[PDB]
Amino acid sequence: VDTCSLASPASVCRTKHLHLRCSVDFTRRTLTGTAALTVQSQEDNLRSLVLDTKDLTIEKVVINGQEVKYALGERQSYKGSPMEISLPIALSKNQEIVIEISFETSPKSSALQWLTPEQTSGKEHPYLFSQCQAIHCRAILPCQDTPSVKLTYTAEVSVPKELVALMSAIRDGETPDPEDPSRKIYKFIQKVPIPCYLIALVVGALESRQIGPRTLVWSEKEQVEKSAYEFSETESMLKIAEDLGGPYVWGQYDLLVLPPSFPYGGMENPCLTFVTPTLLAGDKSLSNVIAHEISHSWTGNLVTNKTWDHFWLNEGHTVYLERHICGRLFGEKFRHFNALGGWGELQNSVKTFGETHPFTKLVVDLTDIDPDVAYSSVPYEKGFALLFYLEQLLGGPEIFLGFLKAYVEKFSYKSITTDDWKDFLYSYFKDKVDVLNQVDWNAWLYSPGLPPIKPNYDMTLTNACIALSQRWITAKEDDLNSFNATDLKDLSSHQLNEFLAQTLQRAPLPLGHIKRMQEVYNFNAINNSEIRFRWLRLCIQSKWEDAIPLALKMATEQGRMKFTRPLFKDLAAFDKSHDQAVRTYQEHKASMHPVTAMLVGKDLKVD
Ligand SMILES: N[C@H](CC(=O)O)Cn1nnc(-c2ccc(Oc3ccc(Cl)cc3)cc2)n1
Ligand SMILES: [Yb+3]
Ligand SMILES: [Yb+3]
Ligand SMILES: [Yb+3]
Ligand SMILES: [Zn+2]
Repeated sequence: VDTCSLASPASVCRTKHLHLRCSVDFTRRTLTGTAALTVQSQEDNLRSLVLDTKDLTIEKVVINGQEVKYALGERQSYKGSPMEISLPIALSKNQEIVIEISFETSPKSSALQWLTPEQTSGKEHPYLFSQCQAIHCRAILPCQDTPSVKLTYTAEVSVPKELVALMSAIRDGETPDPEDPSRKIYKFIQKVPIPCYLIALVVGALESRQIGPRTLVWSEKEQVEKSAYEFSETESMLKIAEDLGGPYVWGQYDLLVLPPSFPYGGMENPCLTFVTPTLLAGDKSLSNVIAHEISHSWTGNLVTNKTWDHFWLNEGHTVYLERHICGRLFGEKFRHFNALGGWGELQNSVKTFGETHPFTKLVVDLTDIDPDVAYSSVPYEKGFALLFYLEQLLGGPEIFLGFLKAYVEKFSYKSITTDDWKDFLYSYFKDKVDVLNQVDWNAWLYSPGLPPIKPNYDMTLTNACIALSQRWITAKEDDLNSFNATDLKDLSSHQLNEFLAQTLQRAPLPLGHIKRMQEVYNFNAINNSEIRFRWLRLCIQSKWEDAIPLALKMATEQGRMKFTRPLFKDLAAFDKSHDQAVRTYQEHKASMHPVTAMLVGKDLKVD
C-alpha cells in the first residue's frame, strides 16, 4: 500500500498517459491549463476514482466532451487533498478513458520555485523550475502521485517568447502561440513510461552547448562555458554506464545547470538531468554527482521503488553503479576510497538521528511522515553498504555486476519492493543460497543503526587523510608550528575533503588549532563547495567568530540543502551567531525554495 498517496491505487486504475497543455504565467506565479489523463480501469464496474492534488484550483473535469461531478476532500497536511471524480459510465476491466482536468497551481506550490529577474544570473528575465520528488507532482497537477504507476507523456507549454521551456522529455518543436504572439509554445514527448515524480519543467533565459554526441548542457548564458568544461566527462560516463546496465533507452542525455537555490545536488529527470551550480568547482572534481544521475537512467528510472518505503532500492543500487563508473575511470583504489567515505557519511547520519531512530532502518515506514523530513544519507549509504557487503560475500565486483545487469533487465519499466529484489537476488544466486542464508536479513533491512557487518575497504588513499587528521586532533599548542602548506602537497581535492570530514567527526577542535589551519593551509580561499562547506562547519563548531559572515554567506548565496541545512543548524548552535542565523532565515524565507524554507524553519525551530 502507498501510504503517501490519497489516490486510487494501481490495483483499481492506472494512468497510462498524460497530455499536458499549460501556460506559465509569471505575473500571477501560476501554471494554468489542462491535464488529460488516459486511465485504464483494473476492476469491473468502476464508477469513480480518486486523484492526488495539493493547493490546486480545479475549474472543471471533462469526460466524453461533458462536464462531470468531482469533489475535493478535506486537506491531509503534506499529502494534500483527495479529488474524487464520478465517471459518466461504468468501466469494465482494461477499459480506458480520457479525463481532462482544467486546473491552476498555487503560487505557493511546494513543487515549484518562482524566481524574480534579480535572483537569476542575467538579471533581465524571471525563471521557474519544478522538483516533484517525492510527492510534489500533486502540487502541479491532479495525478495518481505514486511511483507504483508508470505513464508516458506529451506536453505543450506556452511561455513568454523571450524564454525557453525544457521538460523531462524529448524536445518536439516550438511555434509562436496562436492565441498570443507575445508567447511561444514548446512541445515535448516522453515515450518511455515513467513514475510521475520524474515529470519536470524549467522555464528561463536558457542557452545550450553541445558537449557530446547525445548531450547538450543548458544554463543561463553566464554559466554555459564553465558548465561545458565541468561536465565534459559525461559521454565517457554514459558509455561505462551502458556497459554496466545495458542499453540507454532515453534517447538524449542533456544537463541543466539550475540557479543556486536548486535544493539538491541533482535530479535524475529523464532526458534532462538537473544539477546544482555548486558542482562548478573548475576542475571536474564533483563529477561523481553526474555519474550518480546518469546511473539513475537504469536504477530508479527503469527499475523504480513501488512505494517510498522501498526508496533504498533506488538509491542503494544507484550509488553502487555510480561508484563502479568512477572506479572504471579512476581505478579500483578510488572506488574503495569513495565507498569508505560513504560509510563515514552513514556514521554521521546514524549519530545525528540516533542509533535506534526509525529513519536509520533500510526499509522505512512513512505512514504519517513527510518524505522530505525523512530525507537523509541512510537509504543511499546503508543501501550501498548492503550491496558492497553482498559483492564481497558473493565473489567480487565482476560477479555482482552480472547480478546488477540481470536485475535491470528483469525489472525494467516496473515498480518493485524489497521482497521482489530479495527474491530475484536468491533466484540469480541459486548456487550460493547457503552464503545468502548467512546474511542477517532482519538486521540489514529492518533494524535501526549501523549495519551488523562493516565491509572490507582498501585503505590506500584514505591513510594520508587519517594520518593528517590524527596529527591535528592529537596536536598540543607546542605542536602547531610543525604544520605547513607542504602537508597538503600530495593530497587530491578528494583527499583534502576526506581530511576535513575525518576532522569534523571529532569537532570541536581548540580555536587555536583552527586559526593555525587557516594560517598554514588557507582553506578560506578554496571555492570547492564540498571542501568549503566542511571547513566552515569545522570553524563554526570550533567557535571561530570570524567564520560567521562566511558561513551565513554560503548558507544564503546557494540553497543546496546538503549545505544550507547544516550551516544554519551549526550557526544556530553557536551562541555568537544564533540571533544572526534566525534573522537571516527570517529575511530570506519569502525568497527561498518552499521545501528548503520549510526544513530550515523546522531545524531552527522558527515557525
Ligand atoms: N533524486 C535526486 C538526485 C539524487 O538522489 O542523486 C535527489 N533528490 N531530490 N529529491 C529527493 C527526495 C528523495 C526522497 C524523498 O523522500 C524520501 C526520503 C527518504 C526515504 Cl527512506 C523515502 C522517501 C524526498 C526527496 N531526492
Ligand atoms: Yb517530432
Ligand atoms: Yb524465492
Ligand atoms: Yb608538547
Ligand atoms: Zn540518487
